[PDB]
Order: sequence, then C-alpha cells, then structure tokens
Amino acid sequence: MREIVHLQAGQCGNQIGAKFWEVISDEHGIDPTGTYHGDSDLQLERINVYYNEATGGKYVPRAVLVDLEPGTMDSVRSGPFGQIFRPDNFVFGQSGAGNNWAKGHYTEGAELVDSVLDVVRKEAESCDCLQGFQLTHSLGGGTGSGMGTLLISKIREEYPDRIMNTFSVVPSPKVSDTVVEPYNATLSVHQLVENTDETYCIDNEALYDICFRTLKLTTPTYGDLNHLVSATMSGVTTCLRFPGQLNADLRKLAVNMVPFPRLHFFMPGFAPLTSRGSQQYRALTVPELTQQMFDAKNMMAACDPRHGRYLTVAAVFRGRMSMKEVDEQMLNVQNKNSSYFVEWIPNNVKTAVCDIPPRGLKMSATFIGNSTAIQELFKRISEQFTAMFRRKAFLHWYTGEGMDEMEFTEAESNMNDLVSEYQQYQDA
Amino acid sequence: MREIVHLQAGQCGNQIGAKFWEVISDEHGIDPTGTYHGDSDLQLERINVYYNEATGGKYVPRAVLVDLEPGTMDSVRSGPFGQIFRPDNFVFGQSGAGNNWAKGHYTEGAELVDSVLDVVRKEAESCDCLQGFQLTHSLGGGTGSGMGTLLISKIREEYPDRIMNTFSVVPSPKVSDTVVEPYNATLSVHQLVENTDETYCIDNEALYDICFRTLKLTTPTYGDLNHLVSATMSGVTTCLRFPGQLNADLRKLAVNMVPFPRLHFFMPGFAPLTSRGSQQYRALTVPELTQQMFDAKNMMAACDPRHGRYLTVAAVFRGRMSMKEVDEQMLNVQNKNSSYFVEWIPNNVKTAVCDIPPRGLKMSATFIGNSTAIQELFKRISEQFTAMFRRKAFLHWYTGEGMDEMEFTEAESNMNDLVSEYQQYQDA
Amino acid sequence: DEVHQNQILRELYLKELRTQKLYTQYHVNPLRKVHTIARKPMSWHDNLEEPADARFLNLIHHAAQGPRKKYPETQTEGQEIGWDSEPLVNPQRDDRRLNHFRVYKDITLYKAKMWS
Amino acid sequence: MRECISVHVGQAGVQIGNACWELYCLEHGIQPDGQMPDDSFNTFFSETGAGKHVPRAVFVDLEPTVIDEVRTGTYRQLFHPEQLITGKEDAANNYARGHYTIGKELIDLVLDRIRKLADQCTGLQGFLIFHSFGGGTGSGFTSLLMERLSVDYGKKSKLEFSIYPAPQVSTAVVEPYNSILTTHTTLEHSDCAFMVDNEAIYDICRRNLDIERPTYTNLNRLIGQIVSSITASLRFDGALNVDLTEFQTNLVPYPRIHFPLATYAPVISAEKAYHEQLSVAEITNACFEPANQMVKCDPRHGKYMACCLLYRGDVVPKDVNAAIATIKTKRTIQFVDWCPTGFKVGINYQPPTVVPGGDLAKVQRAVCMLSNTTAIAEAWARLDHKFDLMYAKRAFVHWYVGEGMEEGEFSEAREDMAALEKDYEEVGMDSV
Amino acid sequence: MRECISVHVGQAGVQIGNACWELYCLEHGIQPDGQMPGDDSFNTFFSETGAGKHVPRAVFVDLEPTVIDEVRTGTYRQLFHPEQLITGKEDAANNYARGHYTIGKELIDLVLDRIRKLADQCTGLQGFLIFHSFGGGTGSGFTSLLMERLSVDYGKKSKLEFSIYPAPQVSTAVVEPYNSILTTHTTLEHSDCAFMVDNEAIYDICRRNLDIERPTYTNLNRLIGQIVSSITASLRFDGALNVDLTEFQTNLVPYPRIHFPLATYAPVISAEKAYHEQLSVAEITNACFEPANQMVKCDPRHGKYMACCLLYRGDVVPKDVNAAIATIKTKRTIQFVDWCPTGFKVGINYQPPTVVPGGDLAKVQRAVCMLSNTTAIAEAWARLDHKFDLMYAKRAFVHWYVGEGMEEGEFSEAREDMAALEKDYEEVGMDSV
Ligand SMILES: Nc1nc2c(ncn2[C@@H]2O[C@H](COP(=O)(O)OP(=O)(O)OP(=O)(O)O)[C@@H](O)[C@H]2O)c(=O)[nH]1
Ligand SMILES: Nc1nc2c(ncn2[C@@H]2O[C@H](COP(=O)(O)OP(=O)(O)OP(=O)(O)O)[C@@H](O)[C@H]2O)c(=O)[nH]1
Ligand SMILES: Nc1nc2c(ncn2[C@@H]2O[C@H](COP(=O)(O)OP(=O)(O)O)[C@@H](O)[C@H]2O)c(=O)[nH]1
Ligand SMILES: Nc1nc2c(ncn2[C@@H]2O[C@H](COP(=O)(O)OP(=O)(O)O)[C@@H](O)[C@H]2O)c(=O)[nH]1
Ligand SMILES: [Mg+2]
Ligand SMILES: [Mg+2]
Repeated sequence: MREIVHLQAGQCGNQIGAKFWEVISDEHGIDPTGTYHGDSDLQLERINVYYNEATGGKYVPRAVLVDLEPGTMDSVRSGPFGQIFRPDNFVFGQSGAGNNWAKGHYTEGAELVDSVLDVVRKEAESCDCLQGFQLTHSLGGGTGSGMGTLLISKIREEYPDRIMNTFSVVPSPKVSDTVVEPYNATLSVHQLVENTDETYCIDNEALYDICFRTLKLTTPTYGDLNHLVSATMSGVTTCLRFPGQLNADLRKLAVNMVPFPRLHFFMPGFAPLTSRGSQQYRALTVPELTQQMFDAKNMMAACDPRHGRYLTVAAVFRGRMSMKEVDEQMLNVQNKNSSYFVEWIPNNVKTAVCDIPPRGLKMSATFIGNSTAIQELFKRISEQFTAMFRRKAFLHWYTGEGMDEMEFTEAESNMNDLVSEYQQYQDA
Repeated sequence: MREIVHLQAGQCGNQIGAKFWEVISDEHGIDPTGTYHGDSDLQLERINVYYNEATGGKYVPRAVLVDLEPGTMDSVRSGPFGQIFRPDNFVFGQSGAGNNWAKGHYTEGAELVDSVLDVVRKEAESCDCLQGFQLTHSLGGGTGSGMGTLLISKIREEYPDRIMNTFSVVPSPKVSDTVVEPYNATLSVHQLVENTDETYCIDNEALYDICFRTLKLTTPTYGDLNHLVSATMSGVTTCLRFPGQLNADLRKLAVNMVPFPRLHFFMPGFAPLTSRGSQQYRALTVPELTQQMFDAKNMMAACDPRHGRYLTVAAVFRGRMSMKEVDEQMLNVQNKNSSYFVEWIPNNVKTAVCDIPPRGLKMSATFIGNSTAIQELFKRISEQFTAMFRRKAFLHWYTGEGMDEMEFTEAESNMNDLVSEYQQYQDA
Repeated sequence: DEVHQNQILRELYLKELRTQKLYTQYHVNPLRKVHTIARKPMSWHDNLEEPADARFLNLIHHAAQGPRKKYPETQTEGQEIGWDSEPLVNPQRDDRRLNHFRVYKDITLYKAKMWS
Repeated sequence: MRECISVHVGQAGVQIGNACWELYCLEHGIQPDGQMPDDSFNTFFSETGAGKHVPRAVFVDLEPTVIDEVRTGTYRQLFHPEQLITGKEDAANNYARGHYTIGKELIDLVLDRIRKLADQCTGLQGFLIFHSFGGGTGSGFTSLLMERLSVDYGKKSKLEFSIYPAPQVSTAVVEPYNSILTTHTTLEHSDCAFMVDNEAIYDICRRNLDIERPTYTNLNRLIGQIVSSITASLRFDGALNVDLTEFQTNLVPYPRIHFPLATYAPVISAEKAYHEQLSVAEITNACFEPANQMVKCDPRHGKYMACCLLYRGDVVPKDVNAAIATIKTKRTIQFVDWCPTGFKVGINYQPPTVVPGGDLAKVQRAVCMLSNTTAIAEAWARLDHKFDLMYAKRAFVHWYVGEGMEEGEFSEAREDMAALEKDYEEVGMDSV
Repeated sequence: MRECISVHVGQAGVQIGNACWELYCLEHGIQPDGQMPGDDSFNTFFSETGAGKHVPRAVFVDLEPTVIDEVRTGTYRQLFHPEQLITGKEDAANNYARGHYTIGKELIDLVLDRIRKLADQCTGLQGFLIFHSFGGGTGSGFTSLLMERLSVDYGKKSKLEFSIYPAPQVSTAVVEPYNSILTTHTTLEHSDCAFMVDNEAIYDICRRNLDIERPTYTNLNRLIGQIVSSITASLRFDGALNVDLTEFQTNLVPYPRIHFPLATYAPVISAEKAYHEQLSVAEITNACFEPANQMVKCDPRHGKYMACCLLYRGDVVPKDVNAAIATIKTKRTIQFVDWCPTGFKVGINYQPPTVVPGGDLAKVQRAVCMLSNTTAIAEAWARLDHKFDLMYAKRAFVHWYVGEGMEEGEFSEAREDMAALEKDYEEVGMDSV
C-alpha cells in the first residue's frame, strides 16, 4: 500500500536498524524467521509497509544493508533477529573507510553506490506507491556521512517526488570518540539540507542521559540506546500502518512542520519512559505524557529548547485515549510558555491518534520539534571546525583522494548560513 | 480537591513527617506499599488532599524529602512505611551542611534549590485546588533552618496565595543539643515570620515534659515524640479530609485566628493524652477533655499560658458529641478566666468539629492558641544571641563564607521589633 | 566530578532494587468516576467480546444502594437525618375527615396553562 | 401556582435545609428519593414524570464537604446536579472572599439555576433565602445573591431565615465583622429577614423538649417547622389564610424594621404531653413567654411593633380571638402607640408533622408566633460595639482589605447600623 | 420518491457519518448487513435490492486508504455496497493543492461516476448532503473539486453541507487556516446551505450537560448524527408541518453569499438528568438560544439572529411552539433583526429522537434542531483571517502549496474574497433606516 524502503547505511546504521527490525517485528508479530505468529490481525493489514511477501507465508524486510566495513553485517546476521534479511541485500565491500568523507564519497565508496542503488531500485520499483526512504546514518565518519549523503543525492534525482527521512546521529557536544568528527559533519550538512525533507537528528549524549538518569539503567550499553531511537522511528510511521482516529504520515508531518524549505532539521523524543522504581507509581494517562515530551531531560538532541522557540511541534500519539485531553492540554503547553513558541504561527501542533498501544505500554507518543535550539548543535560543529581548519589540520587524508580546500570553504559557508536561518526567525 | 503538599526538610522532619505519613495512613486506611485495607467508604472519600491515586489503587503521597545529607532519608526508606514516597522525590545534595545556616541557605543551598523547586512545581501542577504547602523543619538545626526559610521564600515568590503551615522545633533552654543553636534561630525567624501564615511551634523540652507526667512512660525514643507531634497536624487538617457539622479549612484557621500579619506563631495540643493507669478511671466527654487541653501540661510550644494573654485560640474537635457541650465548655473558660484573654477581642474561640473521630478514641481534639507568652521563648533565644554577636562568637564560618555582619544585625533587630509587637498588643 | 557522578547514582539505584515491594492487588474506587472512553461504532478494533468485571458491578451497586443499608450505625452528620424515614404508623393519607390536603379544581387545573 | 423557590447558601442553609426538606417530603408523602409511594407538592416540588417529585432548592457553598454529604445521602436522588451547586476553596470567614473573590466565580451559575427554576414556576411569591450572617458564604455570597435578585426578580418576596451572631456563644472571631457589612447589603433587599440565634434555640431545647444533647441537627429541625408553618397556607388549606406578600405589608412596619422573632408554640416533648394540654389560648400565651422566644432578646426592654401569628391545627377561631384578647388584658405585653389593631392571625387545619426521631411530638395545634419586637435594638447594639471595639485597632482587617473590600466599606457599615438603631427607637418614641 | 445522496467525503466526514449510517440503521429496522426480520420510509437513505437487502446511498470518500478500509473490513461490510466505499492510494497531506490539483484529479472520475449511478437509481432526488472538513487536505481540497464539478452536472439541486470548522484556539492541525480560507473561495459560490459546526463547543456541550468528561471523536460524531437525523426528519416519517431540503434553502439564507447557518441540538442530556427533568416544549426551546449550547463556540449575544429555523421531533403539541417561540422574541437579550421582522420557521416530525445503543444521549420524547443564520460567525471568521494574515505576510508553509500545482496568486484571491464576506456580514449588521 504505502510502504517505506529502509536504508541501513554506515557502521552505525546497521545497529540502529537491527533494533528497528527488532521492535517492528514485535509490533507486527513477526518471528526471527519470518513466519507470522501473533495475536491480532491488525499487524497483517498493513504488513506490506515494512515487510514484503515471500512464499511459505513468510515476511521478509524491505531493508538495504550497506556499509563499507564488513564487521557489521556479519554481526547483524549473528544476532537475535538476523535471519530475516534477504541475503543479497547485504551489499558489503571489503575496505574500511577510515572515518574519511573523501573515501566514502569521492573514492572507493563510489564503487559500492552503484551496487546499492541496484538493491534499492529492485525493492523500490517492485512496490505499489512508495512514500520514501528512511535512513539511519552516522555523521561522525566515512561509512555514514560519506555513503549516506552520496546515496541520498543519488536517490533524489531518480525519484524526485518522495520523502527523504534521514534519522541522523549528529556529533554530540562533549561526548566525542572521533578526532576527525567535526570535519565529517560540517562537510555533510551541505549534502543534507538540499536533499532531505525530515532530518531527525540525535546525539548519543542525550540518549546517555535519558537512559542512565531518566530511565535509570545501571550499566547503559550502546544497545540500550538503539531501543530508544527505534521508538521515534516506529512512532513516526504508525498511523500509516496501524489504524485509529486522526492520522499522520511523513508528508503530513512535513507540510505542517517545515516552515521554509531549509528548515527541516527536526529533533525527536519519546514520552512514556519510566524507570524500574517509577513505573509502578507513575499513573500512565494523557496528562503525564505531555510534560515529559517538552521537558529537556527527555529530549534526543543536545539542547534545552529554552534558548530558542519552537517553530513548529508535532505529537503523534499511540494508544486508546480521548481527544479533548490530546490537544486541550497541549493548548495549555502552547499558551503557558508563549515565549517558548513562535508568534508568527499562532497554533503550533499536529496531533495524531493510533488506537493500538505499544508492546507493553498503555499509551505512547513520539515527539518531533522544529526548535530554534537546533542551531547550537550546528554552532558547536562550526566552532569545532574553525579551530580545526584554521591551520589546515587533519587534511592530508581529506585532500589526497580528490578533495580541495575550495570545497571545504563552501561547506562551512552553507553551514553557518543555517544558523542564521534558525536565528532570523528567532525572537526577531 | 483542596490539596496539601508536604515539604520534608531534614532529620528533625524526616523522622517527624515519617510518623505524619504513618498517622494519616493508619487513619485514611492504607498499608506499607499502598493496599487499602480500610473499613469504610467515608475513609476514602477525601484522599485526593494528601495522596495521589497511582496505577490501580495503592496511593502515593504528596511529599518531597529535601536534605543535604544522604543518610537521613535512608532511615526513612528502610523504615516500616518508607516505600510509599516516590523514589524520584528523594531529592538530595551531596556534601553535609554542618548545622551552618550559610552552608544551608547560601552556598550549597542553591544546588539543592532549583532541583527541589522542580519537584515542588510538578507536584503543585497536578492539583485541583491548591491552598497548602505544609513544611516540617526545625529552627534549631542547620539543614531544616537553612533549607526551610530558603524554600519558604521562593514558594511565596511563585505561588503567593497559599497557606504555608510550617511545623517546626524551636531552640529551647533546658535541652539543647546544638551549640550554634542561637545562630540558627534569629537568622531563621527573620525569614520565617514575613513569608509564612502558620507556624505551630514545638520544643523538645515541653514535649519531653508531656511524657513524664501525663503518659508517665518510663523511657521514650524520639518515635513517641513524633507520634505526639504528628497527631496535632492530622487534627488541624481534618475538615479537609473528613466532613462534619462545622467545617473549617486552613484559611479558616488562619484568617479567623491571626490578628495582625506577624502574630502567626501558634501552639499545639492533643486532648485525650491519658496514661496507662488512668484511662480506665477517666470518662470521655468535652469537660474532661477541657482540663487536658487547656492545661499547660498538654501544651507543647515552650511556655506557660498564665504568663501572657491569649490573643486568639481555636480548638478543632473530632468525634460524635453534642454541642451545647462544646459551647458551654468554651463559654465557661472565657468568662471564669477573663484576665488572660485580650479584652479588645470580645469572643476568643473558633471551635470546629469533624464527626469522623481518631482511630481507637471515642473523641479527640486539637488545641491551637496564639498566647502572648510565646514572648517567653523568643526573648530567650535573643539573650543567647546577644552573648554571641558581641564577642564575635561562632561566626567566622558565617562571615568567611560571604555572609556580611549586617545580616546578623538584621536578625536581632526584626525579632526585637517582633517581641515588641507581641507585647504591645498584650498591653493595648 | 563526572566519574564520581556515575557511582553516586550507581549506589542509590542498587538500594532501590534491594528494597522494593511490588504492587499486589487491584483495588479500584467505587466512588470516583473512572471516565470510560466511547467505542467506534464501525470497527473490529473495538467492537469485540471483552468480558466485564463481576465485582465492579457489585461494588458500584453497593456504592449506589443506600446509607441505611451500607452502615449499621449513624456515622457522619447527614446520615442520621433521613435515617428512619418511615412513618411511625400508617398515616391514612386518603380521608378528608382528618387530613386536609388540596385538589386543584377544573379551572385551576386549566388556568395554570394560560400563564405558562 | 403559589410556589416558593428555596435557596440555601452556606453550611447553615444546606444543613438546615437537609432538615427542612426531610420535613417537606415526609409531610406531603414523597418517599426519601422522590417517589410518591393532592397538589400541595406544587409549591415546593416538581413532579418530573413517573413519580420523581423533584425539589426546588439551589443549595450553594464555596466548599465541597457539606454539599457532597447530600450528593451521597439518603436523598441523593431527590434533586439534580445543577441544583446541589458546589464550589472550590471556601471564603474562610471573609465577607470579602464571598462577595469580592471566590464567590464571583460561582455567582453567574447559581443565578442561572434560579432563572430556570423561575421560568418553570407559574407564579413566584417568595425566594426563601437561608444564610448564617457571619461567614464568607452565608453572608458575603448571600449579599451578591439577594443583590442580583433585586435586578431581575425586582418586586418579588425574599423572606430569609438566618442565625443571628449570638451574644455569648460565638464559634468565630471575625463573626462581628461580617454581620455589619452584610446587614448593610441585606437592607436594600430582604423584604423581611427572620433571625434565630443559636443561643436561644440551644436553650429552649434544654427545658421545653428536655433534650440534654442540643446538636446542630435537632436545632435545624425546629427552624424547619418555622418555614413549614410560614408556608402552609400556600400548601394545604383550612380557614383564614396568609400568603407571603401579606406577611410583609402586615408585619414590616416601616421600610427597614423587617426583622421578626419567631417561637413555635407546643415545643413540648413526648412523655411530658401525656401530662399537658394545648388549649388554643395556653399555647398563644406561652408563645409570649419571655424564655420560649427563639432569638436572644427579652421583649420587655421594648415594645411589639406588629406581631403576626400563623396557626396550624384544630384552632376554633372563637378561642383564637379570646386568646389575643386575654393577652391584651396584660400590661407586660406592651404594643406600640402608633398601632392598635393587634396581630394579623391565620389558621391552616393540616395538623403538624412528626419527622421520626425529633422530640417535637404530635400536637393537635401549633401557633408559630412571628413578631416585630422593637427591642431587637439590644442585640443590634451589641454587634455594633463588638465591631466598633475591633475596627478601632484595625484588628483582623488586613485579610479583608487584601481580598477586595476597601477600608471604606467597614466604616459605611458602622454608620449604617448606627443609623439603624436611631430608626429603631425613633419608631418606638410614643407618638406625641 | 423523496431521496437524497449523502456524500461523506474526507477523513472527517467518513467518521462523521460513520455513526450516522449506524443511526439510520436504528430508526429503520436495518440490521448490520441490511435485513428486516416495512413501508415507504426507508427510501431517502437506503435502497432496496431483490431479496430484501437495503443498500444505502453513500459515496464515502477518503483519498488515503486508512479509515474506509475499516468500514469495508468491519461489522457493516455487507451493509454498504462496496462500490460506494471509495479510497485513494495516498493522502492529501493537509494541502489544498494536493487534494485538489494532483492527488484527487485521479479519484475525481470514479467518485463522480458513482454519484451518476446512485442518482439514476432514484426518482425523487431532492439534495446532496456532503460531510467534510475545512482543515484537512481531503476535506478542503477534494470536496471543493466535488462542489465545483457538481454544478456543471446535476446543477441547481440543493447541496446542503455539514462540516467541522476550525475551532478558535483548540486545534489539531497547524496549516489549517490556509486550507479553510481557500475552501471558502470555492464553496461560497456553489454550496446552497453550508450548516456549520466545530469541534470545541461540543466538548463543552458533553462536558456540562452530559457529564462525560474526556470525550473522543466518536461521542463528538454521534451528536452530529442526531443533528442530521432531525434535519432530514421530514423526508421520512410523517407528522405536522414538514420541511424538505428546499425549505431550509429559502428560509435560512438572507442574500446569495450569506449562507452559513449554525446548528444546535437541544436535549443534550444523560440518564440521571433526564429522570429529574421533564423536557417540555417550553424549556427545550429556550435552551437552544442560550449562548453556551451553540455548537460553533461564538458569542451570539454580539451578533444579529437574521434567519432561524426550529425543527421538532415527537410529542410536540403545535400550540406550545407558537407560545414558546414568541417568548424568545419578546426577550431583548435575544437580539434580532428589523430588516426581516418574521425571522422564524417551525417544523414538527412525529418520530421520537432515536437512541443509539452504547450512547450517552438519553431517550427523550422531544428535540429541537435550532438552525440559526446569525452573524456571530463573522467573528469566528475574523479570528480565522488574522490567523492567516500573520502567516502569509512572511510566506510560511507556502512551498508545499505551490510546488504541487497551485498558483501563488490564489492566496491573494482567497484573502480578498474572504474579507468581502466580513464586509458582507457587517452590511447585514446595520439597522435599516
Ligand atoms: N443551624 C446551623 N448553623 C450553622 C451550621 N453551620 C454553621 N452554622 C453557624 O453559622 C456560623 C457561621 O457559618 P459557617 O460555619 O462559617 O458556615 P458558612 O456560613 O457557610 O461560611 P463558610 O465557612 O465561609 O462557608 C457558625 O458560627 C455557626 O454557628 C449548620 O450546619 N446549621
Ligand atoms: N468530530 C470529528 N472531527 C474530525 C474527525 N476526523 C477529522 N476531524 C477534524 O478534521 C480535522 C483534520 O482531519 P481531516 O480533515 O479529516 O484530515 P484529512 O481530510 O484526511 O486531510 P489529510 O490527512 O491531509 O488528507 C481536525 O481538525 C479534526 O477536528 C472525526 O472523526 N470527528
Ligand atoms: N548508530 C550507531 N552509533 C554508533 C555505533 N557505535 C558507535 N556509535 C556512535 O557513532 C559515533 C561514531 O560514528 P562511527 O561509528 O564512526 O560512524 P561510521 O563512519 O559509520 O563508522 C560515535 O559518537 C558513537 O557514539 C553503532 O553501532 N551504532
Ligand atoms: N521531635 C523530634 N526532634 C528531632 C528529631 N530528630 C532530631 N530532632 C531534634 O533536632 C535537634 C538537632 O537538630 P539537627 O539534627 O542538627 O537539625 P538539622 O540541621 O536539620 O539536621 C535536636 O535537639 C533534636 O531534639 C525527631 O525525629 N523528632
Ligand atoms: Mg462554611
Ligand atoms: Mg486523511
């Protein structure tokens, strides 16, 4: 019906998408083999959105697993939900990209892009009416930022009428484990503003905060973070699969949500996150769910929205609820904080309701926002880049494969053009 | 729906309020965790005031525990009724206070202030009618003094139409287990008087002195003292949890009592405090519980009523009774003793009766009085203050911190203005 | 203080799991509206056979009943008034010899319809 | 058709009503729920289909508690949600919060429910209000209410029955404060405001009915029988009848002295009546008995501007006229000189009722004795000086002036009630 | 014989009429498939096929395939002829341009064809009931494509319209003021009567009268179901003065452009209230003109009451009405119009208000649908216009509206034609002298 071609790219992207197909297969009732064994029949009526059809009545994912580094695809096929993917969709090369944007875009990465287009074009042109290509990429390196944006700029001209969901891991502020991290991002935002339509950007740092402190996991492993980001990926495309009252899909959540064309860098957030000790005292109802959405301590981006104003906010709810409480309470969280919202858009909300609740949750709502506070993520990368580029540092890898300093200058110039764009429609 | 937020503030509260949240529990009919073992419908009909309905019954309290030292709430948690409180309102800083008002109001206060007011803000938002922020500190210590007055001063700057009922242990002569005890009253009363509405005062001395005549118990732990002070604060707010034939909320027990906006230090008491060899030989009626409420022997604050003049008294009764029997008993007190009542207030009472009685007691009553003889207490801490301020006593911790000496001069000045104002209306 | 900030939260969370007593019983208040949400009329998501609570009918009906039947005593003011609402003896409210009620006659039956 | 919209503002009103509506039901016949197991009910009840005989009283208070007890009692079915109106947080004994704050966020509603209940009525003839004179609800709110009523119901009766701020017994300290401000308001409206201070009733209960437990229940029941009698002619029928309007232009002397004093006649108990009579006269004589009066004020220290007796039972008009004569052949009983006649007297056969549990036992007769005594000045004077003493040293005043009422208000009232006293003795001055 | 086609277009209108077609299955004996185990009456809404099956006359459209699919995978699949339930392939995405110029220029044909078939199956077609939105893409753009193409075909035949208008501040969309203004540019000139409601006032109406707190969109739709069942009450079961679809379209519309009446239900009541209140014809008539029972959330005290029509259902003794409706005139708080002294219309059906099982509307013996053409709707339009001026001045949310096949200049045209409606509604606020 209305399907999505999922696009694991980069070393990181395999691991987020593996958890994406861990939560979707549970929501859709799918076995680690593909044989449907579930309770309801709602998880078959739009099974075709993510999962395809095969013989034997078995559902195969529409997932394109690409990474230049072979150490990820053997791993995702040596895990819990690994024997679902169609085995030739794994399109590995055998060379590390060395977290180098030049390697993954203008060099050896180009060897693999024509093969991964073939896998996509097989799965895109064999389907009824496509909406777009959700992407989980990795802006800290070369298999991510490199293979990502090149793929993204090599899908928007063959199919230039489709959504370009681009769930991104931008460089976290103090959390940093790549020394050439600020180059790869600032060279990639240029190729991520003029192609994508919805770039839900995450940092690890806030996911480390919502897991260690808000949800209170003792030893937060990295895999616990990927369950959190799977929620905002599953909950943004859920009126599109599961039924209910007033709906919302990617284009709905774009038109009421993108003010001007280069204003699409959004910021996610889940809502009914509890802890072990605070699951059983907190009463799960529509009132408590609204507040944790807007609270900065549950927010998958390194910014309190306090230094800025939301241009637009959406909320796609999920559960058996009323609908006075859905939008009267968020009218309350629209007028009680008037400075925290724009005045040139009077009402700022798209709501949605899915009747079907999550697996083990009475209600939920992933929250996306186009706040002014995206600029600080984009201020700090620029500040990090200027200290880098001021004396031509870490550049002999980023120039020996075809990349000139003239192209570097353009990347920063459109980079700090965006922070001006998220400042022109600030307080003003 | 008229609701109260509890505001725990240190050792002299954590263990007193623990008994508070044990007395109300054993009367509204709850249990260790939450399971309602109650035996009447009326028992539950107003729980909305103190508790909050959690997931599937099993209520959870409106308390926030605030202390700088970690081990003072571990005693609360490990206690018999410690599981009740939300595990995320146990808000605590790390370094100790060392009984210093400067280290509890100025330095390491501010860290555990924006975190405390967040929990207070959230707990106040989930309310239908908000007319109370009942707090339990002690003047004499340093955490409760430091946090209390600081926490008082910012609710009044945020929510300034609320009855601030602040029960507190006062510094008192005969038992004195702190040596900077004079320092932590005059800085405290300075901030306490001008930002509060209701400040029922106790001392350990008279509260100990109640034990060794009245109940004639052989050996007390502080636990029996907590039960004997938490029984008052249940009785003051029984018109707000239980109905009757003359109702009176907290604003009723202040606007009809406090004469001028300084004279709000009142004096608690419990009527049937009958011992273990005299309950069998004593009746239960309002006359016999007039001896044991109007006596100084069941008074609690510090002083003697026959050393000043009562300015406005009330007595919130509780039980099945007749009521010429409350009013003749009240009238005969006022006419046979018209020397210790201010003659410029012709009628000096406000009785209020709540049919729902205490558990295990035919009838009970809570005595509260604005005696002038609070002057016996407030002058006594000032003469202990003046032995400190003159010779530059235990003050270099205060001054070396950043406290100027002028704020110590403001401490005796406002109280010397206060003690003059409390004897001026005695003469009139 | 970040390396210290992890372990001070590690110590607190370990004591939360050592001392935590779980919920056991679903209590439900009979005297508070639980605010049911309506069903879509044309929907197999909602229009199925889910069973109802047998006790919650009994607890609501017991919440309804009467104060005369709920309590074998006269707890709180307002319950003793109307507690014994039967006439002491049969009033015989039909005879004009002792009871002196009215009947509006035919015009006074009709005439109120002119002004109304 | 000769009906009366009841209104009960404040705990006093609601509770006395809980004892006043039990009477209405039991008397007529309706069971405690609104299901008659006659057309009198058409004056205090509305038969909405089947047998649901719904009442007509807008119970109103700014705190749940009291109202909720009725919304979940042996009478929860005998009304409607929008008739048992409740409020949020109380005015807390502050005329200000009841007339300037909290109350203003509840008045529009209460007014509408009366409009609805007015539209239904064929012929309104009295909005019987029930306040307490001394709180924020039964005084401050009653002000805004009675006031508005005199902008829509205009020229229509509003006979009130309040509890006078009693002299000695006073369970309140801002008690004097409210009264004066309230009287000021309830003077340009109330067509006639009966008062019954707790003290006297607490006392008449001690001897007459020998109840040795006066509670706030047994007391309200007797207040009920007063309203029952006042409005029995517009309910049952017998001989000389008295509609509400007649009460006013036959008792209220001048446009302000509208504060009668009532005393039920046979307030005997049960076993005592097996050793007593009820002679049509005896009761009328015992009505004037100094103590039996139910408002603190011996009428000796003043005169009787205009009495108005309302009877109920086997009262042969012959004995009635004999009684009012044998009590005029008594010097003690002294009337004003500007008015001979005597009292407007009425008789309603329907004998009294017997709410099961109350002392007041079955009595063939019953003479409610309403009277405009010129002595009430005594009571009024007391409150004026009580207010005076306090207002002097601006006592308990900060809380009122910080909730709406200006300092000016307290003064206006002081002189208004002072002027009142002057127009209460000038009318007594033996006309020369 | 007395028939009308109900085109429930848009994701709003399909669930508005989701419980309407359930409600017509309760009035007539139509079972959840369509069988009775009668007479002429089941003719305006259901047809008759062979065995005894009653196929409805509905043209359910949703340009996205999400909600109609549950009608055709639900417990009334057998009831609707499956041609009627028409979906699209992808949504309109809150875009007037998407619902009217691209996605929708595909569903237009099949949808129009279905109506030719449902019309040539009738002999007494008296009007087109279309239920849509004003804010969503389908309910603003695709319903405009129907309204304009219905004119070159079937024509001057009445095109009565029910829609949920943008609520004052309590709104579940963002770009919704853009869609609503562009709708009026293509609905003023075609829709004969365009009976209005919003979402907001009904939540209040089932907040105080019905004490059912936290209401959902199914409670909010069944009340509209009782609104349309009393408006189409006379093309059915008989009685006293009876009003066809042409009645409302000469008595509720002053001037050509001014055709936006306001609909209210009187007996909004629960089980516990109705036991304690005998809803006579008197107070049921007054409760309509009270300014909290209007289902538009406006202040009618501010505005004139130009054209008014009062419907009736049940034990309505003629006399009562004349008296009741007169009291309403006398009252000067009920402010009226001197350029039309008459103002008022009566219509009485004898069918009692039906009660849907699993509902909250108690069974009442009398009802009023008080249709009012007031000018208090110009204030709601004024708050929907400044809601658009402060967005178009800086060109927000435009890039989706223009790339999709709509000229930029239509924003100016919709703006200036909407300001004309404000001036037209004020020229009918001035007392004639
Ligand atoms: N007869 C009767 N008198 C009452 C009752 N309740 C209070 N009173 C009297 O009324 C006086 C003042 O009224 P309040 O007790 O303050 O009640 P209120 O009039 O509703 O005022 P608020 O407390 O502000 O709501 C008291 O001193 C009582 O003596 C009652 O239930 N019945
Ligand atoms: N009362 C009620 N209102 C509805 C319902 N469905 C939608 N609405 C209203 O419609 C508005 C937006 O929903 P729709 O107009 O139906 O969305 P749409 O027409 O499908 O637009 P697209 O999704 O972009 O195609 C909201 O403001 C709702 O108030 C409903 O079932 N009941
Ligand atoms: N999405 C995802 N993130 C990762 C993974 N491992 C590390 N990261 C985060 O991604 C950033 C580094 O990205 P990197 O793995 O070098 O991206 P690459 O270029 O595709 O290899 C760091 O901040 C890590 O916190 C992974 O398995 N999945
Ligand atoms: N009644 C009562 N008094 C207490 C309790 N705990 C401590 N105190 C009193 O508090 C005084 C010392 O105060 P301190 O502990 O220094 O206060 P802190 O600075 O807030 O910790 C002693 O005189 C004790 O009598 C208690 O549980 N109940
Ligand atoms: Mg009260
Ligand atoms: Mg839709």
